[PDB]
Amino acid sequence: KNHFRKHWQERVKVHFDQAGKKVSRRNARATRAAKIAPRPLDLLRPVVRAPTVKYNRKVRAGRGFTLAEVKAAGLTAAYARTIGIAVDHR
Amino acid sequence: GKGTPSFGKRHNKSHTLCNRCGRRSFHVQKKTCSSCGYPAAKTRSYNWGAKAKRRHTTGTGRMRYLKHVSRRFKNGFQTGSASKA
Amino acid sequence: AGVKAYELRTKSKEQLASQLVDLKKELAELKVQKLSRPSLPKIKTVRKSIACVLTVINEQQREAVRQLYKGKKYQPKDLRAKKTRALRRALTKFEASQVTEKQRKKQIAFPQRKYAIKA
Amino acid sequence: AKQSLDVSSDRRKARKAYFTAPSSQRRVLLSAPLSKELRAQYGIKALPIRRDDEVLVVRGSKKGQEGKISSVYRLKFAVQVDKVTKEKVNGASVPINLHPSKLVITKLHLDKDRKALIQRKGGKLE
Amino acid sequence: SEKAGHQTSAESWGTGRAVARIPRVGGGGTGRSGQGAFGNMCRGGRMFAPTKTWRKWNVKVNHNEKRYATASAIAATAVASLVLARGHRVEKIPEIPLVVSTDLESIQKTKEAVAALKAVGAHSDLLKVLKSKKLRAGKGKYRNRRWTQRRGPLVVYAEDNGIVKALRNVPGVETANVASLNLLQLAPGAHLGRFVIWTEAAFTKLD
RNA sequence: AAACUUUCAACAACGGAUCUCUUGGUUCUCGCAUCGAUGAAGAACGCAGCGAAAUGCGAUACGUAAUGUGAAUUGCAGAAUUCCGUGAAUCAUCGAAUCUUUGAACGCACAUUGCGCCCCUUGGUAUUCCAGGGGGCAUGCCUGUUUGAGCGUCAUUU
RNA sequence: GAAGACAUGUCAGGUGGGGAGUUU
RNA sequence: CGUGGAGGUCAGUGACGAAGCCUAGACCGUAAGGUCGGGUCGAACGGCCUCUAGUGCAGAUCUUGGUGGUAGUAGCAAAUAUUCAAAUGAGAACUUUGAAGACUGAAGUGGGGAAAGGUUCCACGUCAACAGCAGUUGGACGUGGGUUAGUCGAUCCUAAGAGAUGGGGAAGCUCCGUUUCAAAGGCCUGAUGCAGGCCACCAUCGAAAGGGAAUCCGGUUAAGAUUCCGGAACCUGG
RNA sequence: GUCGAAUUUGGGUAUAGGGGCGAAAGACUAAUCGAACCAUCUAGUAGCUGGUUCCUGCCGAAGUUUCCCUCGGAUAGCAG
RNA sequence: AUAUUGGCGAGAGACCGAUAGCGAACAAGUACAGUGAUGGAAAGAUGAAAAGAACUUUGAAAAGAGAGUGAAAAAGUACGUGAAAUUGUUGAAAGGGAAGGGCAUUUGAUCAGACA
RNA sequence: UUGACCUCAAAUCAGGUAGGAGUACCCGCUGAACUUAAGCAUAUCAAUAAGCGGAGGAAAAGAAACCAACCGGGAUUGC
Repeated sequence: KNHFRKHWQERVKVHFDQAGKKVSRRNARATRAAKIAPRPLDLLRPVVRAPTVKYNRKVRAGRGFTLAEVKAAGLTAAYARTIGIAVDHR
Repeated sequence: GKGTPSFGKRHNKSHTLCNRCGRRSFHVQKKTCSSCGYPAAKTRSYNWGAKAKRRHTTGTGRMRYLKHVSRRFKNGFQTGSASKA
Repeated sequence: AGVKAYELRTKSKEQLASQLVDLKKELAELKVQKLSRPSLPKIKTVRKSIACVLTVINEQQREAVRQLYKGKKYQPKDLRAKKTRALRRALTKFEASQVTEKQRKKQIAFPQRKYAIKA
Repeated sequence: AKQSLDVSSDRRKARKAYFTAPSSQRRVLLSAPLSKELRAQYGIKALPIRRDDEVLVVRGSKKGQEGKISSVYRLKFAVQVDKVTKEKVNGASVPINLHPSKLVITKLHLDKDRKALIQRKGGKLE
Repeated sequence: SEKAGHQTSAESWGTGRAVARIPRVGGGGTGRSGQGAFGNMCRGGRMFAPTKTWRKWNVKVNHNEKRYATASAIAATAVASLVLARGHRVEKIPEIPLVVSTDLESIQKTKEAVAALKAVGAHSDLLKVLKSKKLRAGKGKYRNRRWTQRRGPLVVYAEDNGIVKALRNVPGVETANVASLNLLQLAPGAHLGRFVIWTEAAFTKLD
């Protein structure tokens, strides 16, 4: 079963830029680090448990800390964002 | 006869020089150019006519103003005059 | 050979006009000799001198007009920036910096802080 | 070897740049070395050739000849030296299209700009 | 180019038995009119099976296989027999593998490194390079492949204190780290047993 | 035996085939976003001392203005004068000018360098006619200024 | 003046080699 | 076995001659092919282990280019026809002059014109390219000159017809409409700010043979004229 | 054959492709018409005609068994 | 973070190398054909320097023979190297309505090698 | 009789904007056939070819009337 009864040749994409894209990403990261020199370049993320029991056994990183978690930690969501702590209201 | 005698009466003219392009494609009866689309505001062009597009695409002519835009952008569209050291 | 632009810059408008008239007369006289002489390369210098005088006069007039419109809003378009159509219509520096009072208060209260993970 | 990415080792690019270099850039291309005596005097190895300079031929059939430069043919990349000519069949004399890279300068034309250049290049004229 | 050989409006004239049925170019009064097109055997037409960019250029090789190949290449250097057959002037060197003091890594200038290599028995190998320099044969000279030369000794170091830059300019000589040894450098041309000059720190760190 | 047909070897004839190079072509990768009514692209016509084509330029016309290098351009003539220089370059750079008609093309048209209107200035003794020069008159829509219409309609009244 | 809740966008029934695809 | 390239190697060959080509010259292998001798030639190429492919031609009425027999052959036979003397020229039937003989026979092989062609028009020099022979000549080649308008045409007006505008459809490129269901113009002229007054209709293009405001003769160039010069009139705006 | 007319014709205008036109022949529609030309889908579709390029050594066939709108495909055999 | 057969400025390719590679390595979207939408080519190389044959002679001239530059004129503006098809001159051979080929030898020409 | 409010006009009014070219990428509309199924209409070709409208270096989308049924995941986009 092969799906090639279309003009697939017009949509063929070859990732020649794999090395070039990697170099650009590394250069971009360094550029931001220079721009973000005082900060660690990323926001701390929470501990999260996954759905889909096939994966719930493994802990995973979340998008951001909940409002209740931030409040219990002894700060505020607005201050947390400026301090570098990811916040997720959902 | 459809042969050579028919060609004898070929003394009239259907097309004429076009004001916009002057390619001799301005029809007299229709008062329109079949090549550049005159007098229609939009220049006539089509994707199926790849060769036709090249013959009239930008850069084929003089490019009196567009040719200098790159240098001005490189200089940041600076204004004034040189400080002379 | 040829009229120097800086020398002309020190002359007055009437002097520039007189010099232009004299150069035009000289160019006309030389052209009469060109059709007789086998070759008259000297004609090139006077033709460019006329252009230099005209450019100097135009520059002086434009600079005078600029003073006539110095600091006045809604000035002649030709004196305005020639950057490009898109940039001309783009929001100005002040317009792009417009921030609502709510956002101003939010930024003032909680501006981005400089923090490092050291201890 | 090549390190910076702003330069290229492509043969075609270099050939096109050399054969299409503008007259202003061809001045640097048409440079000649100075004699060891001049090197010790001014403390410099080479300088761009000038029409009023004197150069000694050190290569080719005309080796050993010397004279003042007559003209600098930047268009032809060659240099003409006074008295370095070949006689045609009809007796006409034509200059020899020499190259500054094959000649040694014996005396410089110390123009003000040239004087500044020598000092600019770490020279020792004064 | 995918568009090469197809930028024409040639059409077949049918099987009227006066000329081949190859699609002939239209128009007239230009010479090209009436010429065949779109054929692989036709002049100026698209070649048979035009080359495509999605051809498999890179080849995947197992990591364990790569490590095995590197280890095998390393061993050939210590035999002292494959090196001679490879074409390295290791006849007069004291012993194989060659181990040099850690001070070799701290050499600053190229002249000092060249002198040290000459004194440590690499003089013959260094002289082998710069003597075989010959112009490339064939069309390869068009694409910057002009000059070719034989490989020189390979210096292995544990720390980069300037040795890599000192030996950069000397022709044929190459430098590599123990933690980043290359099979291509160790066995150029699929031939094992390249002459390698190990340093004390590099030799100890190999364990 | 000569004449004539054919093969080989040397040389010489259409031919440019083989070999060697290419300011050339094709593919990948990298960095950026910069056309136009403040008149885009394109097109017609002209500009060099000697130029047909290319390129550049637009009656300031293979260029004008400003800055960098400092001794040319070159096929011939010519000028060189600027050669210890506020200065030669078919030089580079380029922020200042010119930028014919046409072209979204914009006074109306256009197989016509055709046919109109407004303002300023000049001459023919002319506000009325003609002519020379300069500045203007295209369509859709937005904010504001002015002048108007609608027993749509309010108070104000005689 | 005549006319007028009638004539005058969406589905459904009829006719439709005037026109299109296909089979023989 | 052989070819275009790549990794390695021979510290390979090479301006005291690389490659290619010619060579009833030779050697090796059953063969694909490899090597050497000589001539030409002028700047890169060579043995071997591997990798790589746009890698091997006698056919496809195969694509481009070039060249033979047919062949110095068919043919250069419509339109009645040329001949003698002189001149230029190296060269003359075709060029120029003189003479003779003929043709178009006014519905001509003449004098003008529109469309068309656009410098073919005239002057000087030339015969390498063309005038299916030839050519001193040419609508050929190289260098120059020539087109003069108030009175001739375009320009102005309108027919078939084309064609915007306010609007009506169309997702849209754009289709319909020429007064249709528009608040659609400035003209007389007085103290030009403001007063009085008539008309009802409202782009534009569309003929060098439709209509039209007006010039006739004489002379003149190598080539222009009713346009240029002499003379004599006419029409329009003032 | 006709030649005082349903005459011939110059310029302009209108009719443009499943359309136009046709005193009507599938006749004309720019030497192309029972459906014009230009560029793209398109290197369209074949159970069909033709071609399919260097050397040597070894081995080495087949026309019958079944099915298929079957009188080109699957299948056993031969054989490697 | 993602796409990019267009524009600008660059770095590279186990890519092609004048019938190849973009149609265009060159005054290429040029010459040229069509009213037209469109179609659409062929064409790189002297030598390092033109140093491009001054000069004598034959010929009207084109050009040839001498002389000269150049390393080369077997580089002469028809120019790097210079193949086959086809053609001419010189040397050899054969030929009574075909030629060409195979085994075999005579005659003519030509040719390599080594000799206590 | 005078001055206002609402609508609608005229302005070569003062200050502005829009057409168009390019279009490889994007955002929408519109939109086939050849071919394939050894015939062919469902279907494939294809939500493609052509045509039309709209901007930028990216465009679009974007902070869930979402996914899950979990010990819950937590803007959008890409591999």
